[PDB]
Amino acid sequence: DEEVEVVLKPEELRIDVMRASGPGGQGVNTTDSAVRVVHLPTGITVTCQTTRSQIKNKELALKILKARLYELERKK
Amino acid sequence: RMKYRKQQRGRLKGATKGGDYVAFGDFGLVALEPAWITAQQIEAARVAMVRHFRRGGKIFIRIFPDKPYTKKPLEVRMGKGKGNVEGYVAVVKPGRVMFEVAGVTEEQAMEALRIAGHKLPIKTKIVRRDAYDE
Amino acid sequence: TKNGRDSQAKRLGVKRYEGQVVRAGNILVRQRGTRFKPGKNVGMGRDFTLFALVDGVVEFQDRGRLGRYVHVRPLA
RNA sequence: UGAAACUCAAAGGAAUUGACGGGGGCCCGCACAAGCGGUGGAGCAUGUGGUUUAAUUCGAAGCAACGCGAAGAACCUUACC
RNA sequence: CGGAUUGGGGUCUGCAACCCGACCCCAUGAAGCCGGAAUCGCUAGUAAUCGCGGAUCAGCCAUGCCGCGGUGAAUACGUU
RNA sequence: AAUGUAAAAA
RNA sequence: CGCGGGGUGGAGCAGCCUGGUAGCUCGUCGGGCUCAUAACCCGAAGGUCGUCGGUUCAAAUCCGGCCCCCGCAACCA
RNA sequence: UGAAAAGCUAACCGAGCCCGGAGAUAGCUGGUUCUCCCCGAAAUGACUUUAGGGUCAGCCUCAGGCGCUGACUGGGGCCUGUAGAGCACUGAUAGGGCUAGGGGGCCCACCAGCCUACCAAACCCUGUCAAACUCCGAAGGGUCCCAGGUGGAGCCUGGGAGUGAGGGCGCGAGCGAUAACGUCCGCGUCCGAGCGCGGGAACAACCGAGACCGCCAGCUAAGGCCCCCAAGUCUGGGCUAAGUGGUAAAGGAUGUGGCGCCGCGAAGACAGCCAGGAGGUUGGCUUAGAAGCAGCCAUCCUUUAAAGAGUGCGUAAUAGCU
RNA sequence: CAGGCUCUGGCGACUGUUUACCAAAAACACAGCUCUCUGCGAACUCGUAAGAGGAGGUAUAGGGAGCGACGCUUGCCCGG
RNA sequence: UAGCGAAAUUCCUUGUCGGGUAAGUUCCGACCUGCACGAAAAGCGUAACGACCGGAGCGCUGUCUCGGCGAGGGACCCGGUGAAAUUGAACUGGCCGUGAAGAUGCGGCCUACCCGUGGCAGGACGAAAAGACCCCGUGGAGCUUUACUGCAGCCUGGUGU
RNA sequence: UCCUAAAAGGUAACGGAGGCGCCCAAAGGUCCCCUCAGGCGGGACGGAAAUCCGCCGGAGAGCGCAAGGGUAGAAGGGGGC
RNA sequence: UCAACGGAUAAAAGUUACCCCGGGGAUAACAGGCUGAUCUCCCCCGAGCGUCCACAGCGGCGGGGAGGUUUGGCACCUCGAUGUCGGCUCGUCGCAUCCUGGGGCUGAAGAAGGUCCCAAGGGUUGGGCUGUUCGCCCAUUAAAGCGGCACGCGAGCUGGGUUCAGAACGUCGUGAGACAGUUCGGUCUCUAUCCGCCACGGGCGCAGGAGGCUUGAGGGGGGCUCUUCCUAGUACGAGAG
RNA sequence: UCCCCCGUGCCCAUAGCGGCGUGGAACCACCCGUUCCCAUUCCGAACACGGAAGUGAAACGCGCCAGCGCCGAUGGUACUGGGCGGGCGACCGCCUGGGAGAGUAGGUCGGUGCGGGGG
Ligand SMILES: [Mg+2]
Ligand SMILES: [Mg+2]
Ligand SMILES: [Mg+2]
Ligand SMILES: [Mg+2]
Ligand SMILES: [Mg+2]
Ligand SMILES: [Mg+2]
Ligand SMILES: [Mg+2]
Ligand SMILES: [Mg+2]
Ligand SMILES: [Mg+2]
Ligand SMILES: [Mg+2]
Ligand SMILES: [Mg+2]
Ligand SMILES: [Mg+2]
Ligand SMILES: [Mg+2]
Ligand SMILES: [Mg+2]
Ligand SMILES: [Mg+2]
Ligand SMILES: [Mg+2]
Ligand SMILES: [Mg+2]
Ligand SMILES: [Mg+2]
Ligand SMILES: [Mg+2]
Ligand SMILES: [Mg+2]
Ligand SMILES: [Mg+2]
Ligand SMILES: [Mg+2]
Ligand SMILES: [Mg+2]
Ligand SMILES: [Mg+2]
Ligand SMILES: [Mg+2]
Ligand SMILES: [Mg+2]
Ligand SMILES: [Mg+2]
Ligand SMILES: [Mg+2]
Ligand SMILES: [Mg+2]
Ligand SMILES: [Mg+2]
Ligand SMILES: [Mg+2]
Ligand SMILES: [Mg+2]
Ligand SMILES: [Mg+2]
Ligand SMILES: [Mg+2]
Ligand SMILES: [Mg+2]
Ligand SMILES: [Mg+2]
Ligand SMILES: [Mg+2]
Ligand SMILES: [Mg+2]
Ligand SMILES: [Mg+2]
Ligand SMILES: [Mg+2]
Ligand SMILES: [Mg+2]
Ligand SMILES: [Mg+2]
Ligand SMILES: [Mg+2]
Ligand SMILES: [Mg+2]
Ligand SMILES: [Mg+2]
Ligand SMILES: [Mg+2]
Ligand SMILES: [Mg+2]
Ligand SMILES: [Mg+2]
Ligand SMILES: [Mg+2]
Ligand SMILES: [Mg+2]
Ligand SMILES: [Mg+2]
Ligand SMILES: [Mg+2]
Ligand SMILES: [Mg+2]
Ligand SMILES: [Mg+2]
Ligand SMILES: [Mg+2]
Ligand SMILES: [Mg+2]
Ligand SMILES: [Mg+2]
Ligand SMILES: [Mg+2]
Ligand SMILES: [Mg+2]
Ligand SMILES: [Mg+2]
Ligand SMILES: [Mg+2]
Ligand SMILES: [Mg+2]
Ligand SMILES: [Mg+2]
Ligand SMILES: [Mg+2]
Ligand SMILES: [Mg+2]
Ligand SMILES: [Mg+2]
Ligand SMILES: [Mg+2]
Ligand SMILES: [Mg+2]
Ligand SMILES: [Mg+2]
Ligand SMILES: [Mg+2]
Ligand SMILES: [Mg+2]
Ligand SMILES: [Mg+2]
Ligand SMILES: [Mg+2]
Ligand SMILES: [Mg+2]
Ligand SMILES: [Mg+2]
Ligand SMILES: [Mg+2]
Ligand SMILES: [Mg+2]
Ligand SMILES: [Mg+2]
Ligand SMILES: [Mg+2]
Ligand SMILES: [Mg+2]
Ligand SMILES: [Mg+2]
Ligand SMILES: [Mg+2]
Ligand SMILES: [Mg+2]
Ligand SMILES: [Mg+2]
Ligand SMILES: [Mg+2]
Ligand SMILES: [Mg+2]
Ligand SMILES: [Mg+2]
Ligand SMILES: [Mg+2]
Ligand SMILES: [Mg+2]
Ligand SMILES: [Mg+2]
Ligand SMILES: [Mg+2]
Ligand SMILES: [Mg+2]
Ligand SMILES: [Mg+2]
Ligand SMILES: [Mg+2]
Ligand SMILES: [Mg+2]
Ligand SMILES: [Mg+2]
Ligand SMILES: [Mg+2]
Ligand SMILES: [Mg+2]
Ligand SMILES: [Mg+2]
Ligand SMILES: [Mg+2]
Ligand SMILES: [Mg+2]
Ligand SMILES: [Mg+2]
Ligand SMILES: [Mg+2]
Ligand SMILES: [Mg+2]
Ligand SMILES: [Mg+2]
Ligand SMILES: [Mg+2]
Ligand SMILES: [Mg+2]
Ligand SMILES: [Mg+2]
Ligand SMILES: [Mg+2]
Ligand SMILES: [Mg+2]
Ligand SMILES: [Mg+2]
Ligand SMILES: [Mg+2]
Ligand SMILES: [Mg+2]
Ligand SMILES: [Mg+2]
Ligand SMILES: [Mg+2]
Ligand SMILES: [Mg+2]
Ligand SMILES: [Mg+2]
Ligand SMILES: [Mg+2]
Ligand SMILES: [Mg+2]
Ligand SMILES: [Mg+2]
Ligand SMILES: [Mg+2]
Ligand SMILES: [Mg+2]
Ligand SMILES: [Mg+2]
Ligand SMILES: [Mg+2]
Ligand SMILES: [Mg+2]
Ligand SMILES: [Mg+2]
Ligand SMILES: [Mg+2]
Ligand SMILES: [Mg+2]
Ligand SMILES: [Mg+2]
Ligand SMILES: [Mg+2]
Ligand SMILES: [Mg+2]
Ligand SMILES: [Mg+2]
Ligand SMILES: [Mg+2]
Ligand SMILES: [Mg+2]
Ligand SMILES: [Mg+2]
Ligand SMILES: [Mg+2]
Ligand SMILES: [Mg+2]
Ligand SMILES: [Mg+2]
Ligand SMILES: [Mg+2]
Ligand SMILES: [Mg+2]
Ligand SMILES: [Mg+2]
Ligand SMILES: [Mg+2]
Ligand SMILES: [Mg+2]
Ligand SMILES: [Mg+2]
Ligand SMILES: [Mg+2]
Ligand SMILES: [Mg+2]
Ligand SMILES: [Mg+2]
Ligand SMILES: [Mg+2]
Ligand SMILES: [Mg+2]
Ligand SMILES: [Mg+2]
Ligand SMILES: [Mg+2]
Ligand SMILES: [Mg+2]
Ligand SMILES: [Mg+2]
Ligand SMILES: [Mg+2]
Ligand SMILES: [Mg+2]
Ligand SMILES: [Mg+2]
Ligand SMILES: [Mg+2]
Ligand SMILES: [Mg+2]
Ligand SMILES: [Mg+2]
Ligand SMILES: [Mg+2]
Ligand SMILES: [Mg+2]
Ligand SMILES: [Mg+2]
Ligand SMILES: [Mg+2]
Ligand SMILES: [Mg+2]
Ligand SMILES: [Mg+2]
Ligand SMILES: [Mg+2]
Ligand SMILES: [Mg+2]
Ligand SMILES: [Mg+2]
Ligand SMILES: [Mg+2]
Ligand SMILES: [Mg+2]
Ligand SMILES: [Mg+2]
Ligand SMILES: [Mg+2]
Ligand SMILES: [Mg+2]
Ligand SMILES: [Mg+2]
Ligand SMILES: [Mg+2]
Ligand SMILES: [Mg+2]
Ligand SMILES: [Mg+2]
Ligand SMILES: [Mg+2]
Ligand SMILES: [Mg+2]
Ligand SMILES: [Mg+2]
Ligand SMILES: [Mg+2]
Ligand SMILES: [Mg+2]
Ligand SMILES: [Mg+2]
Ligand SMILES: [Mg+2]
Ligand SMILES: [Mg+2]
Ligand SMILES: [Mg+2]
Ligand SMILES: [Mg+2]
Ligand SMILES: [Mg+2]
Ligand SMILES: [Mg+2]
Ligand SMILES: [Mg+2]
Ligand SMILES: [Mg+2]
Ligand SMILES: [Mg+2]
Ligand SMILES: [Mg+2]
Ligand SMILES: [Mg+2]
Ligand SMILES: [Mg+2]
Ligand SMILES: [Mg+2]
Ligand SMILES: [Mg+2]
Ligand SMILES: [Mg+2]
Ligand SMILES: [Mg+2]
Ligand SMILES: [Mg+2]
Ligand SMILES: [Mg+2]
Ligand SMILES: [Mg+2]
Ligand SMILES: [Mg+2]
Ligand SMILES: [Mg+2]
Ligand SMILES: [Mg+2]
Ligand SMILES: [Mg+2]
Ligand SMILES: [Mg+2]
Ligand SMILES: [Mg+2]
Ligand SMILES: [Mg+2]
Ligand SMILES: [Mg+2]
Ligand SMILES: [Mg+2]
Ligand SMILES: [Mg+2]
Ligand SMILES: [Mg+2]
Ligand SMILES: [Mg+2]
Ligand SMILES: [Mg+2]
Ligand SMILES: [Mg+2]
Ligand SMILES: [Mg+2]
Ligand SMILES: [Mg+2]
Ligand SMILES: [Mg+2]
Ligand SMILES: [Mg+2]
Ligand SMILES: [Mg+2]
Ligand SMILES: [Mg+2]
Ligand SMILES: [Mg+2]
Ligand SMILES: [Mg+2]
Ligand SMILES: [Mg+2]
Ligand SMILES: [Mg+2]
Ligand SMILES: [Mg+2]
Ligand SMILES: [Mg+2]
Ligand SMILES: [Mg+2]
Ligand SMILES: [Mg+2]
Ligand SMILES: [Mg+2]
Ligand SMILES: [Mg+2]
Ligand SMILES: [Mg+2]
Ligand SMILES: [Mg+2]
Ligand SMILES: [Mg+2]
Ligand SMILES: [Mg+2]
Ligand SMILES: [Mg+2]
Ligand SMILES: [Mg+2]
Ligand SMILES: [Mg+2]
Ligand SMILES: [Mg+2]
Ligand SMILES: [Mg+2]
Ligand SMILES: [Mg+2]
Ligand SMILES: [Mg+2]
Ligand SMILES: [Mg+2]
Ligand SMILES: [Mg+2]
Ligand SMILES: [Mg+2]
Ligand SMILES: [Mg+2]
Ligand SMILES: [Mg+2]
Ligand SMILES: [Mg+2]
Ligand SMILES: [Mg+2]
Ligand SMILES: [Mg+2]
Ligand SMILES: [Mg+2]
């Protein structure tokens, strides 16, 4: 069989927010849109701060942590 | 299902037609308060009921969700919500009969019909069947 | 999101009510199809409009399966 | 100018006989050319490959295996089931 | 033309002809109108063609094989 | 108008 | 969240604008040349046209929604 | 002019300084001065390179003309598709009956049949949903006639305007998330302009009320009458023990009061308390094990006045205590 | 009065130049390479013009452009 | 293409591996899925040179653990002269409410004799500058081009000299 | 065109849904005639659906195109002029 | 297809980080506010897991709520200016408690731990990397809490980042230029009037004038912790502890 | 005044569907034929013309039946102009005037105007 999505279960990973880096002006300053999802069970992590939206950034990080975590488990 | 598209909200004025009487079954569950009950909420109660009396009698579901549930993806104002995020719901007004159980003992109907009441966003009540018919 | 359309209101309906004097040939009812039929001294135009052919008063009459009629009961 | 580790039981010269050459010369065989009829198409017969089967006995394999052992498989024959 | 296939009826061998014989008669009457790429045989009494016999063997699935005679051509400039 | 591995000489 | 383009035999492409007929190449399968395989020659088979719905007499072809691929775009604070 | 920064060209150079055109233009901002008296708006609609500007209409006001017509109201007549409800049309829908097509087995090859604790059209009964569904359908609104209605009513011509950001509240909808001092319409209302007066501690729009001036008079409105603070520590009957009142939800609990139905009890109840509390049985089935007592299936009789094929703990499984 | 030294990357060869008054640099400039115009009343620039510069120079010269010591090198495409 | 490559170019990214360190999002070596190097807007390399930018080590130290003391010129006090920006008027307190949603000024409560001097910077949405950002105006200006139209310049036929 | 739109008319939002920028010398005028969709049964090719006959079948057809209103006591189908 | 359909010309596109004027809190960016979807925490139900056993410990499907740290919605004061990240200095408040204190339960022998309840008094280290916040890491600790105060604090400081003018890379654009892409550079204003605060005086008062010596209403400061030794190698445990 | 039939209008299902019975003397239908008037996308089916014989089968008139369709109260509730109160709300309650849809009881196989022939 298979195992993929079972891992995206919340209590396993940890999501941090924080101010972005580089350009944004006063926006980047007082607006934290940096996101970093760490997958505690494996420690493997991805961080993202491309867009201006914390929600669109959390959305992305998750979607990439998936694929990385999926390959690890696939190799296993 | 089929219908068409997205539908206006509309209010939930007095529980006039909001209600009924026990159709089938030994007992049932009535809504004391108006609300939109979600698809999920419904199934939640159902599966609960069965899980309680495994290999059990018969659960009826007098209510049914056909109102589309619109919602916006965390934005502002162009167009109407792509909606359907919780999906669909049923207009339950005070009085309505929502679930009928049959083919079980009271202590089973009472318990199960109660457990279901815990999934519903509403104050509820469990009825025997008096006799009032038509 | 395409939908902002509509046509302008056509403002139609009965224009003169039952028991109302009418001059030579003034309009009495503007209707979508044949919600109403002609009658005594009451013809109708292309758009199914209903107008007086003589003076006098307007009276309505329901003829069931037949239809709803409107006519002018003249006097002079 | 000029090594080593490592590794092989050879590497190699000239000459000999033979086979081969999209090298040559001379020469032959229904080899091609000339010419007549014919398989490959169809139906059926017969052998073979394959698949199938309880078994479908086995051998023969380009030319030089395939109407070939079989110049006579109803049971005999018959090696198979 | 061609005679495959199928039905029906019958003879003979052999203890026995469902699987599996051969033949007869009636009926049934198939594809096929000269065959893609490719390929076989034969240089004169030869090819083509037409029959007859024999081995085997009860009978025969022989159009097979071995042999016999009858009618009887074409074409080889040349060796690239 | 290319290529045919890898076990044969008292 | 936007805008644009596309999902067609096993592979890659055509056909859709301007509805009736799904074509091209390789590959696949049968046969041939060869001692044999490749090449080459002869013959053949193979496609629910992303899925759900609509318009039509008729939908790969037109219209609407979902799904997947590609291209752009996401600025001032 | 510049070994290039758009650098420098008399202390500010993306085109210097002075003077002139000149009172450029400025649909923008600011400012606009004595007194009293009557009336008193608007923040809508249509079009607009229009949206913080205009044009017309609407609403204000003056002058002249008209004379019961105006709002509102009584009666009567017509038009209407809403709230409600309904399922007859369009669709939606849960359960069952019935029954085409599909699934899956026995039974097959000649195709046929028989089952089906499956999927399911049509049809039926049961039960239900719908802004863009209606067999039906109000209250109400609209308009004509007749009457009441002399009002800072109404109508006609004409001079003068301002206004074209509106805001909150109640109600009826869309949007929104049955969020927002959110938004967008409809009806009304108050603020705007009544930031004048009483109430709400304070507070445009909530409740009360429309300030011509004066009064060391009087009644009342909302609200309030224990003190700050006017006025009852008023009367009578209940409830609450939380400082609830002095401002939170599912959900919970032998808080307390009141009504009601059910059953038990002087042939002795509820509680507590003494005795048994049993027999085939160790119920049958699974499970390594499964002894009322994991999980699955379930309804015997006997000793009796009594004791469940069993309530909960407990042992590996017992016994045990209950 | 009067250098802290060393190792190792990036940019720019190098001395120079620059935003007088927030930028001295990896920016400009540079020697040097290549393309291109120009036969002399030159091309090019300023000027309505006369005229002037170019140059009292003549293709080893003069204008324009890009690259920027030096070393190695600098591929394919001429549809628009 | 050569060459070069997580780069003054790498989003994911602190990419992975190695060096340095006790520990390295930087640095340096290496690999190459180069979002988005690449060959005169030159590619790669290069001795020397640089008040250019990065990493490291030695040396040395009030940079620091973490401060102390001390000197002079102010600041303080007296004599002489004596400004400024700002300024509706002031008799100008704390909390919790409150209000146009951040109150010395309203409500309630609490605290408080009158006036100065030295010192601090939390508030007075403190001063300064009719917000540079952003939008609006059928405002302006500098700049570009295969935006429109025009002019210089140039080319060109006809004709005059 | 329909809904929102609160049973007069009107009525907003970057509210919900769909069309138009045509076409027809017959798809026009008139006179006469004619009445569908669909369901069951019967029928050679047909075949769920051509055409034929029977019965039931008030409008669920049709009206060039979106939608609504209307509509067979014709606006629908045919003919003569 | 005057289709921007009441149609400005017959005839028209970009760019400005070199920029400028008039205006607007009528309108964005910061902050506050309203709201609380997102966020953080708590709770109801109890399928199920934990040998047996729903809460020692845990909790599917779904439900209710608190808080106002994040992301966001709206556009209400503020565009005749409310300076914006980080660090530094100085802090102070909450408690949903990181440590020390107290306590119930435990699948608590002991030691150690799990989890809930009470409890702010005080405490809550030093360095590497990066502008960083955040985070990873080194070495320690009783512990290395979270959060409010305009994400406290620029008339206190810094100015690495972020937001001017220069220059460059990639990159888009014919171009001028452009980029929550990078890279190097780049001017933070001596005087405090009022409130508040830290100190120190002058005046008057305290119903005789004076020198000295006290009372304490009210208030303020401080409130941290570890390790080893004894009790005892005792209780406990097979032992290791 | 009455009854039968014929043509026509009105109310527009309580008139209709189906079931059963009934009349041809007059009326009406069908029936006879298609020369003529005229007619079929083909058929005298239909429309049209001449016309006895036959018939009440079909159609139609009349009447009885309720099974279907259609009509359908009363009481009561929903909702609701106007007035007032309550919950943060989603909402709820009172007063005054109005008041359905559904379902129930029950009704219905019609009623009537004019003209004409017939006893
Ligand atoms: Mg989970
Ligand atoms: Mg940065
Ligand atoms: Mg930038
Ligand atoms: Mg920028
Ligand atoms: Mg923000
Ligand atoms: Mg923030
Ligand atoms: Mg970013
Ligand atoms: Mg982006
Ligand atoms: Mg593992
Ligand atoms: Mg919901
Ligand atoms: Mg926005
Ligand atoms: Mg029962
Ligand atoms: Mg029962
Ligand atoms: Mg519940
Ligand atoms: Mg509940
Ligand atoms: Mg309950
Ligand atoms: Mg009932
Ligand atoms: Mg609209
Ligand atoms: Mg309309
Ligand atoms: Mg409109
Ligand atoms: Mg409309
Ligand atoms: Mg070596
Ligand atoms: Mg031969
Ligand atoms: Mg020979
Ligand atoms: Mg030959
Ligand atoms: Mg042949
Ligand atoms: Mg053959
Ligand atoms: Mg063979
Ligand atoms: Mg087989
Ligand atoms: Mg053998
Ligand atoms: Mg063999
Ligand atoms: Mg043989
Ligand atoms: Mg015979
Ligand atoms: Mg022939
Ligand atoms: Mg023989
Ligand atoms: Mg022979
Ligand atoms: Mg090979
Ligand atoms: Mg090989
Ligand atoms: Mg070999
Ligand atoms: Mg394609
Ligand atoms: Mg597509
Ligand atoms: Mg594709
Ligand atoms: Mg296709
Ligand atoms: Mg393909
Ligand atoms: Mg495929
Ligand atoms: Mg296409
Ligand atoms: Mg072979
Ligand atoms: Mg063939
Ligand atoms: Mg072929
Ligand atoms: Mg398709
Ligand atoms: Mg097709
Ligand atoms: Mg992009
Ligand atoms: Mg800017
Ligand atoms: Mg810009
Ligand atoms: Mg200069
Ligand atoms: Mg000067
Ligand atoms: Mg200056
Ligand atoms: Mg200058
Ligand atoms: Mg200028
Ligand atoms: Mg002026
Ligand atoms: Mg103007
Ligand atoms: Mg007045
Ligand atoms: Mg306007
Ligand atoms: Mg008068
Ligand atoms: Mg009236
Ligand atoms: Mg229906
Ligand atoms: Mg149904
Ligand atoms: Mg079937
Ligand atoms: Mg079947
Ligand atoms: Mg079976
Ligand atoms: Mg079946
Ligand atoms: Mg039936
Ligand atoms: Mg029914
Ligand atoms: Mg029924
Ligand atoms: Mg109706
Ligand atoms: Mg009905
Ligand atoms: Mg009715
Ligand atoms: Mg009157
Ligand atoms: Mg307006
Ligand atoms: Mg308004
Ligand atoms: Mg609101
Ligand atoms: Mg006031
Ligand atoms: Mg208040
Ligand atoms: Mg006011
Ligand atoms: Mg007021
Ligand atoms: Mg009094
Ligand atoms: Mg009173
Ligand atoms: Mg009392
Ligand atoms: Mg009392
Ligand atoms: Mg209280
Ligand atoms: Mg309770
Ligand atoms: Mg109780
Ligand atoms: Mg016992
Ligand atoms: Mg036992
Ligand atoms: Mg026992
Ligand atoms: Mg047990
Ligand atoms: Mg024991
Ligand atoms: Mg045991
Ligand atoms: Mg026991
Ligand atoms: Mg010296
Ligand atoms: Mg020196
Ligand atoms: Mg030294
Ligand atoms: Mg230099
Ligand atoms: Mg270089
Ligand atoms: Mg020098
Ligand atoms: Mg110079
Ligand atoms: Mg300088
Ligand atoms: Mg200057
Ligand atoms: Mg300057
Ligand atoms: Mg320098
Ligand atoms: Mg320069
Ligand atoms: Mg040069
Ligand atoms: Mg060179
Ligand atoms: Mg030349
Ligand atoms: Mg010039
Ligand atoms: Mg010139
Ligand atoms: Mg000269
Ligand atoms: Mg090149
Ligand atoms: Mg190349
Ligand atoms: Mg080219
Ligand atoms: Mg060319
Ligand atoms: Mg060319
Ligand atoms: Mg390469
Ligand atoms: Mg790296
Ligand atoms: Mg570099
Ligand atoms: Mg790293
Ligand atoms: Mg390392
Ligand atoms: Mg990527
Ligand atoms: Mg490239
Ligand atoms: Mg180039
Ligand atoms: Mg270069
Ligand atoms: Mg170098
Ligand atoms: Mg330098
Ligand atoms: Mg220098
Ligand atoms: Mg040294
Ligand atoms: Mg050092
Ligand atoms: Mg000193
Ligand atoms: Mg001093
Ligand atoms: Mg002084
Ligand atoms: Mg003071
Ligand atoms: Mg003050
Ligand atoms: Mg006051
Ligand atoms: Mg002072
Ligand atoms: Mg002094
Ligand atoms: Mg201060
Ligand atoms: Mg002050
Ligand atoms: Mg300040
Ligand atoms: Mg301004
Ligand atoms: Mg314009
Ligand atoms: Mg300009
Ligand atoms: Mg051109
Ligand atoms: Mg060109
Ligand atoms: Mg020109
Ligand atoms: Mg010329
Ligand atoms: Mg000329
Ligand atoms: Mg309409
Ligand atoms: Mg309306
Ligand atoms: Mg409407
Ligand atoms: Mg209303
Ligand atoms: Mg209305
Ligand atoms: Mg409505
Ligand atoms: Mg209406
Ligand atoms: Mg809507
Ligand atoms: Mg046209
Ligand atoms: Mg015609
Ligand atoms: Mg039938
Ligand atoms: Mg048939
Ligand atoms: Mg058919
Ligand atoms: Mg048929
Ligand atoms: Mg109809
Ligand atoms: Mg309508
Ligand atoms: Mg229609
Ligand atoms: Mg219609
Ligand atoms: Mg017609
Ligand atoms: Mg326009
Ligand atoms: Mg235009
Ligand atoms: Mg710009
Ligand atoms: Mg720039
Ligand atoms: Mg720049
Ligand atoms: Mg520049
Ligand atoms: Mg400028
Ligand atoms: Mg300005
Ligand atoms: Mg605002
Ligand atoms: Mg909340
Ligand atoms: Mg949450
Ligand atoms: Mg809670
Ligand atoms: Mg539960
Ligand atoms: Mg339970
Ligand atoms: Mg378990
Ligand atoms: Mg589950
Ligand atoms: Mg979960
Ligand atoms: Mg929930
Ligand atoms: Mg919730
Ligand atoms: Mg607003
Ligand atoms: Mg000011
Ligand atoms: Mg200021
Ligand atoms: Mg503790
Ligand atoms: Mg312990
Ligand atoms: Mg940085
Ligand atoms: Mg630390
Ligand atoms: Mg914040
Ligand atoms: Mg905050
Ligand atoms: Mg801050
Ligand atoms: Mg500063
Ligand atoms: Mg700062
Ligand atoms: Mg700071
Ligand atoms: Mg600096
Ligand atoms: Mg930096
Ligand atoms: Mg900086
Ligand atoms: Mg600048
Ligand atoms: Mg380019
Ligand atoms: Mg980007
Ligand atoms: Mg930098
Ligand atoms: Mg510098
Ligand atoms: Mg100083
Ligand atoms: Mg100071
Ligand atoms: Mg004194
Ligand atoms: Mg004193
Ligand atoms: Mg004390
Ligand atoms: Mg203290
Ligand atoms: Mg010891
Ligand atoms: Mg010991
Ligand atoms: Mg000891
Ligand atoms: Mg012991
Ligand atoms: Mg031991
Ligand atoms: Mg020990
Ligand atoms: Mg008489
Ligand atoms: Mg008479
Ligand atoms: Mg009549
Ligand atoms: Mg008769
Ligand atoms: Mg006859
Ligand atoms: Mg005839
Ligand atoms: Mg005749
Ligand atoms: Mg005649
Ligand atoms: Mg005649
Ligand atoms: Mg005729
Ligand atoms: Mg005819
Ligand atoms: Mg005749
Ligand atoms: Mg008769
Ligand atoms: Mg009859
Ligand atoms: Mg009849
Ligand atoms: Mg009824
Ligand atoms: Mg009633
Ligand atoms: Mg009422
Ligand atoms: Mg009311
Ligand atoms: Mg009242
Ligand atoms: Mg309230
Ligand atoms: Mg009714
Ligand atoms: Mg009924
Ligand atoms: Mg009837
Ligand atoms: Mg009848
Ligand atoms: Mg009569």
